[PDB]
Amino acid sequence: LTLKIAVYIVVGLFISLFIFGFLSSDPTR
Amino acid sequence: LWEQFCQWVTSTNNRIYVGWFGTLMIPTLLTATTCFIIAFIAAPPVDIDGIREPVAGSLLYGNNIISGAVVPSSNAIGLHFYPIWEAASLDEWLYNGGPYQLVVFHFLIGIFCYMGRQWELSYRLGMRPWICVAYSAPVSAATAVFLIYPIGQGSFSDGMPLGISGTFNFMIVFQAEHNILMHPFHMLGVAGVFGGSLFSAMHGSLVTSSLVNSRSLHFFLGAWPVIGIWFTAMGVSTMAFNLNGFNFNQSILDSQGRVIGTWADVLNRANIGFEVMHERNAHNFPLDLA
Amino acid sequence: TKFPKFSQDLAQDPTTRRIWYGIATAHDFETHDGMTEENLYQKIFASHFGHIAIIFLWTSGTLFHVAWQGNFEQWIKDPLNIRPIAHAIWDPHFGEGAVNAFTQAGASNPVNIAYSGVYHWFYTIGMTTNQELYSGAVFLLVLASLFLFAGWLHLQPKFRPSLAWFKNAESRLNHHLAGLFGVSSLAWAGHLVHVAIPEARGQHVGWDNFLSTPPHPAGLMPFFTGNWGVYAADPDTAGHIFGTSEGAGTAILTFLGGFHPQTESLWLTDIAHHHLAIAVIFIIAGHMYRTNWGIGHSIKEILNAHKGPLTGAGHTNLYDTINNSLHFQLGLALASLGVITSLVAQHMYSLPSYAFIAQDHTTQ
Amino acid sequence: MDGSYAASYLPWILIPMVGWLFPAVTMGLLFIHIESEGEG
Amino acid sequence: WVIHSITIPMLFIAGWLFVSTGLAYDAFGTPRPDEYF
Amino acid sequence: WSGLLLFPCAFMALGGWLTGTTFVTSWYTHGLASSYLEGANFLTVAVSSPADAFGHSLLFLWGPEAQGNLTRWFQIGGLWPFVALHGAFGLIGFMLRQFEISRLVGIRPYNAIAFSGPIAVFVSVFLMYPLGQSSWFFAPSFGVAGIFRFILFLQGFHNWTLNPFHMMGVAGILGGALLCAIHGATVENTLYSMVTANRFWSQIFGIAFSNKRWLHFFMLFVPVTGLWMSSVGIVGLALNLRAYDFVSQELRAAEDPEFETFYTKNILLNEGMRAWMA
Amino acid sequence: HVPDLAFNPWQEIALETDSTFADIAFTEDPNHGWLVGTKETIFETTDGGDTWEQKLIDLGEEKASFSAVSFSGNEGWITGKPSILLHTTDGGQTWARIPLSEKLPGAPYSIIALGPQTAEMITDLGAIYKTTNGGKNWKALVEGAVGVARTIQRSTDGRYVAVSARGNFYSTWAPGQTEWTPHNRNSSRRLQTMGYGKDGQLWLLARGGQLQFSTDPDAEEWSDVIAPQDKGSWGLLDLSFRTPEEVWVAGASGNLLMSQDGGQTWAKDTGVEDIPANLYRVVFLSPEKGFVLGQDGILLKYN
Amino acid sequence: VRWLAVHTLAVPSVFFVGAIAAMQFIQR
Amino acid sequence: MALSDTQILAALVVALLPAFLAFRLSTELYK
Ligand code: CLA
Ligand code: CLA
Ligand code: CLA
Ligand code: CLA
Ligand SMILES: C=Cc1c(C)c2cc3nc(c4c5[nH]c(cc6nc(cc1[nH]2)C(C)=C6CC)c(C)c5C(=O)[C@@H]4C(=O)OC)[C@@H](CCC(=O)OC/C=C(\C)CCC[C@H](C)CCC[C@H](C)CCCC(C)C)[C@@H]3C
Ligand SMILES: CC1=C(/C=C/C(C)=C\C=C\C(C)=C/C=C/C=C(C)/C=C/C=C(C)/C=C/C2=C(C)C(=O)CCC2(C)C)C(C)(C)CCC1
Ligand SMILES: [Fe+2]
Repeated sequence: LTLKIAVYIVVGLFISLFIFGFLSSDPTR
Repeated sequence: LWEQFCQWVTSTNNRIYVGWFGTLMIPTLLTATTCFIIAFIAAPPVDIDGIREPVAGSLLYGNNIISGAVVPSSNAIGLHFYPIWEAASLDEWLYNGGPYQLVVFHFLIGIFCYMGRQWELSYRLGMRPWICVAYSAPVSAATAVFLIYPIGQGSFSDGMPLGISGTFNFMIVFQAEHNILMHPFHMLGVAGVFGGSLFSAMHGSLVTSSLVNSRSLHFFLGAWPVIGIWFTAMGVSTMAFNLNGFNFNQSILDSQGRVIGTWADVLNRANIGFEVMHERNAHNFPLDLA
Repeated sequence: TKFPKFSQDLAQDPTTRRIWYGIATAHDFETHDGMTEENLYQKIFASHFGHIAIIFLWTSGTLFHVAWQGNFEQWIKDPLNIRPIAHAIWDPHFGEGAVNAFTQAGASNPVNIAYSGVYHWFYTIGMTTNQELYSGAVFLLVLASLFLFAGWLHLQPKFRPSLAWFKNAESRLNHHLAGLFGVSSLAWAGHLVHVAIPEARGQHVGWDNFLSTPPHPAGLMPFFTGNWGVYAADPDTAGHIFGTSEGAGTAILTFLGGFHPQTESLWLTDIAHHHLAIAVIFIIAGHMYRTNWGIGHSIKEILNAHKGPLTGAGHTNLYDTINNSLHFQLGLALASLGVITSLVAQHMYSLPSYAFIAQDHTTQ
Repeated sequence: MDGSYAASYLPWILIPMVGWLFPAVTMGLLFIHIESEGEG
Repeated sequence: WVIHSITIPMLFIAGWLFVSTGLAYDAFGTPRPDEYF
Repeated sequence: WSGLLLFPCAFMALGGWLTGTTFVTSWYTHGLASSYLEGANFLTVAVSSPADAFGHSLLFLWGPEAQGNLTRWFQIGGLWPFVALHGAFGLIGFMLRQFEISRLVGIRPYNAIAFSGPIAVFVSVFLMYPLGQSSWFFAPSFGVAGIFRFILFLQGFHNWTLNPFHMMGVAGILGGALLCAIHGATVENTLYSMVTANRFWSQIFGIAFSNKRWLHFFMLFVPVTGLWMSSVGIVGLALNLRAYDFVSQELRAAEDPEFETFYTKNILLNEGMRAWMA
Repeated sequence: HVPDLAFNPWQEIALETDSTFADIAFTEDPNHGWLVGTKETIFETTDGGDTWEQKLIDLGEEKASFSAVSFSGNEGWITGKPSILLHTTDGGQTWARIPLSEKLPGAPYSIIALGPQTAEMITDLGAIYKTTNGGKNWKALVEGAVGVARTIQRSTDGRYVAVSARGNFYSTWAPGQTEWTPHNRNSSRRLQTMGYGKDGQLWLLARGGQLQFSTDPDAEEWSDVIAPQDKGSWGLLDLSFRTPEEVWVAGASGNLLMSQDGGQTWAKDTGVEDIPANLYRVVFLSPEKGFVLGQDGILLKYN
Repeated sequence: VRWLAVHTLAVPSVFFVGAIAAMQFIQR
Repeated sequence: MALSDTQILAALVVALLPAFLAFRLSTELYK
């Protein structure tokens, strides 16, 4: 069951970075 | 450190633009590529049909590039989500065609994020974002043939096999059980692609000759195949819910009612033949054997 | 005699009354010969598809005739001095005097004068050229074709809905409240923000360039970060001239209230915030009834729970009564629609929404 | 009886059909159908 | 209008009568529903 | 010259089609109602192939066939060779017209070589394949459903998908459509301005087009290449077949119930189609 | 989540083989029984299936996948594709190979022993034969072909049904006819399997586990679509009748579900859900003697 | 020269459409 | 600008399709 948690945190942090980056970029938004 | 990372991500001075959509495009695309290569090399045989007739499409199991493919998930799976952690063991996942689902899902997310990165870069550079509009049609077609059709049919095994021979087999069975040729939307897609190739040839020849409204003409010519692919994707998605093509068989009757039959009946006969790969009854099988 | 096929009592009548009553009881599907509930519901479904397609065709015809024989492009240059034109006149029975009398509104032929007030509506929603009207008419033709084909399709044996599908109140209410009402209102607000307001402020925006023209200078940043007030700053000043960039603000959602000083109508940004807010409220309302996830209310228990010591049984068993009776539902819908239509009239003569429509007294 | 709109000749042929041809055609078709004693 | 007022209208009913009875079937050899076996 | 010879014959090539789809049947040749006169709709109607009893006969009206009888010339199915010949000569007239127009303008006749693709496709599918076949009966019909039936018949009897030439033709058609769409989008998105589009494509894909010359050249030469490869595949079909036949995999799957391939299933489908009509 | 079965009446045995188990058969209750499967694997028990011993056998070609095993009295038959038949009358102590004639249409699929020296041969291509000389002579009851059939099921009284090569339609045959009657599928989704219930009616499993039951002898109309796993989209693989009322269904990843009401409500047997195998066939020889054949040498025994 | 270039297809067209219109009732 | 003759003719041709679909729907509803 460790694999499920591993992939879960991987995708969670990936989408967290994806949603944070758009807020970071001030130009063109 | 975060600010420099964001600046490098959004920078247009980089060798290859990544974009914040790229932060999701790269992992999904790389996962799809890696798992696709692994399955195409050493995938264990998969019982797609659900009977005691396993099918193996890997190269290590005696296949070439033309015949090799990635077998869709087992018919016992259906539409159920089948990740690795939901399997009792890795062998169970391998024998149930899970790599197909993994590759398909990560690759679909990757192409969606490719759309996102395309739009993001077009907006950052200030260029008009119509390249994504054109790119929608192949993406819509891929989603229809990889996701919409399995959902409509109630099984992931009905999707397009990831290969060359599997593609032809899928097209043949699709025609057999759906009559896609008689459907007006495959007709519209065929018209769109043929017209697009025609326009490409005309304009390439004209430019080559001239090489030692124009904008309206260029845009309409470019939009023609995009519209055609949109229509064919719509047709495949409608087919997925059993909205089959035109069935003109059994139509024309004579004075006393006897069926005359047209070429539509011949197409129906061909479809039935591709449906069952042998002869019908009353064909004098051997009466006795030793 | 064959007609009417649905009643053998009328078909055997030797008199001409069979011709009359056959028309009268034609669309009374309940009393037809050998009618079952499932067939009744499916036929009603197809007929409703047909009425929808007819409505779309009628709207398309209005648009097409206005675009073809009207003076829309001339009318927008002077809405307070040019009569809108409904359709051209072609009457061979006319004489010279009638031809001279009816050649009005600057036309070069006999023509009518529109009083439906659709020129003001088309001007307000954004469309300003004849090609836009023509495109709208063609699109509505296509929509009518799609709905007619849908009515044909959901009549085939492989697509005929089951009786249990029709009697699903909770799912119908959820979808028709969150989706039919909320999503349509949200889309209309998006149309007003993305197209109508910039067009009314002079900036031309259409299908060709709406993908590269942000409705607001700050795109999706204040909305997502919670700083919504950014979208209400710099509204349209009192000196704004409709359709031009003189006195035009940049706010896309305001709460100005009152009327535009020039058009004597409501501000477009007010309409945007209004339809957006009601869209949000309707989307919230559409998540109330339990369909397939356990959560949500069930209408039967709510009705049966609101009893009372004075009324006796209260609202018990009303769910079955309303669900199993199409006439009860039709009466409820008709009463609600009549009240809403009265409200539309009363709140529309006093609160005009279209530009320069309060000065056209005949249309009002 | 002329108009300045595009394709002014259309009402010259469309209105008669909607005025005479279509009404008479459906009139006769419906009259035949309602008196059709073939079945009931 | 004079040269076209007669040429067009007659041919429609001409074709209607030509195909309404046993002329086209014998002309092009396409069997009638009776001749079909 | 060639400017006013293509127009008449092609008209007849057109004309015999409509009367070939509304009045003349195939009950004596194919046993089907291939005419509208029986009530067949637009998709169902066609111009049926001639009966196989005449072999490769040109089916001239004045000639020994039909002995000059027009009704016989209809019932023998001479309309198919009639239409095929007239259409082929109309196509060659169009080719010559393009050549002479290019000569008059003086530009290099790249449009002629661009249109050479469809010329080859038509002269191979509807003229050469029946020549290499037994008779005109196996030739494709002139209609909607007839073309689909011909396609399915070729799939059954030749494994046409596995032929590398139809693979190249599919690749050419899809690449031509891709280049057309990308060209339209690029032209209407840069509104020359080539350098910024090159930069955009470099940052998106990795490489771009140095010149509009190369892009236009490639979109000109992709679909014509696909068409020419498909025509060459038809050439090979008439002659000894050449497809990537994997007899070893077939042998392995013949006796091993645990070995199966998509190629093996395609073979099973092909012989299944080939089995149950004669 | 579907309701979970509280009690597990199935005991799991993990045989040390990777051969998928196809069929089981018995002679007498206190007597030996046999099971046949893939890769020329045959297992014989004598205590009622509690323990098994492997029988090893090799031929000139090592690609004999056994499909059916049928025992009547002391006579036994084992049929596998490609064509291979092993017949005996000694309880399987020694097996006589019957070299099938070349003119047999299609690889054999199933065999039923109608008693001593009586057997019926079913071929995947639809051909049906009858042998009464212990394989020496065959007789064709039907002289027709149905094409490639995914699954063929035999009714209690000898009637045969066969799903098409892809589940588009099906073909039915009854004794007394020389042809097979084709019939269109009665479910919107494409068919996966079809069988005859012990009540005498037919049951169809479509794609995505859409179980449907039939009523009346013609059974042209069918009952409402029933999904034993509700939101679960697992595709079921077999349906079995322990009793004409209680029903069992077997699917993937050990998804074994049971209905105490004949299909109206279904409980998930989480006791066998942990099994790392794909259950294939649940056979109920008796209401107490039942066997679930899956994959990778995993079996379930009733108690 | 456009006179014939139109009439050569105009005459057969009007000849045929009348028959096609009559066609929907002859088979009835 | 004002419309063109081809625009009106194309509108008529497009409107031909809903006519056919409505004919089919009416015939189906008559059953
Ligand atoms: C004259 C013959 C002819 C022609 C021209 C066509 C033409 C077409 N058919 Mg068709 N067909 C025919 C005969 C024909 N058919 C016959 C006879 C049959 C019966 C067997 C069929 C059965 C049939 C089926 C069953 C289907 C078609 C489909 C199609 C369309 C394919 C478009 C496509 O792939 O989507 C566009 C391209 C894609 C979706 C590919 C994915 C593109 C993504 C976006 C990019 C992927 C990149 C990749 C990862 C590699 C990257 C490279 C590098 C950067 C790493 C097209 C309109 C398909 C369709 O309608 O599509 C919806 C379809 O499903 N046909
Ligand atoms: C002899 C008297 C007479 C006649 C015959 C007409 C005839 C006409 N006038 Mg007219 N007119 C008249 C006097 C007359 N006018 C007078 C005195 C004035 C005042 C000066 C006008 C002012 C006038 C204007 C201002 C206009 C006309 C227009 C028209 C045309 C409308 C087209 C039409 O009817 O199709 C449409 C047909 C209908 C709407 C049918 C409606 C009536 C039926 C009965 C309703 C259907 C009921 C039922 C469902 C039918 C079932 C089906 C049926 C087949 C059985 C038509 C040619 C219009 C025009 O030229 O534009 C086209 C227009 O704009 N007229
Ligand atoms: C998101 C999902 C969705 C959507 C969009 C719809 C949409 C629709 N359904 Mg529906 N339906 C759904 C799910 C959905 N359904 C489900 C899940 C079920 C099964 C439980 C059904 C079962 C069902 C049945 C049984 C029927 C429908 C019907 C209809 C149509 C009725 C016409 C209508 O209300 O529009 C017009 C009305 C509006 C758009 C809103 C009303 C106007 C508001 C209240 C006030 C006015 C606003 C504004 C001021 C006016 C505009 C002014 C402007 C012109 C200037 C409509 C298109 C009927 C039909 O036959 O249609 C084909 C029908 O009989 N539905
Ligand atoms: C319901 C909508 C509607 C209505 C009431 C009208 C009304 C009119 N049109 Mg018009 N039109 C419409 C839609 C409509 N149009 C659309 C959508 C088109 C595009 C195809 C046209 C194209 C058109 C042309 C080209 C011409 C007219 C003309 C006319 C006038 C002559 C009468 C007539 O219609 O017959 C003639 C017109 C037609 C037969 C057009 C077809 C009608 C549409 C396409 C179908 C409507 C079906 C309708 C919903 C059926 C309702 C059923 C109900 C009775 C139970 C009249 C003012 C004529 C005119 O201007 O004369 C002055 C003329 O020449 N129309
Ligand atoms: C879908 C296939 C297809 C069709 C139908 C088609 C058609 C056409 N392309 C033309 C041009 C071209 N085609 C080009 C590239 C291409 N064209 C392609 C594919 C096609 N091109 C492809 C794939 C390419 C890329 C290589 C170029 C570069 C040109 C041109 O220069 C030219 C143009 O400018 O376009 C407008 C026109 C030739 C006019 C002519 O010869 O006048 C004479 C007309 C004759 C002789 C009639 C043909 C008679 C035929 C053979 C028999 C009768 C046909 C029946 C009516 C229908 C039967 C068909 C059944 C399936 C129903 C015509 C509109
Ligand atoms: C999706 C989506 C995205 C991008 C969306 C983009 C880029 C565009 C979206 C456009 C959409 C979503 C809808 C457009 C709808 C238009 C409609 C529905 C028109 C209907 C018209 C009717 C019904 C009636 C028309 C009329 C006409 C024509 C008239 O002329 C008279 C008035 C009237 C009668 C009203 C992204 C991924 C970024 C985020 C997630 C959401
Ligand atoms: Fe170009």
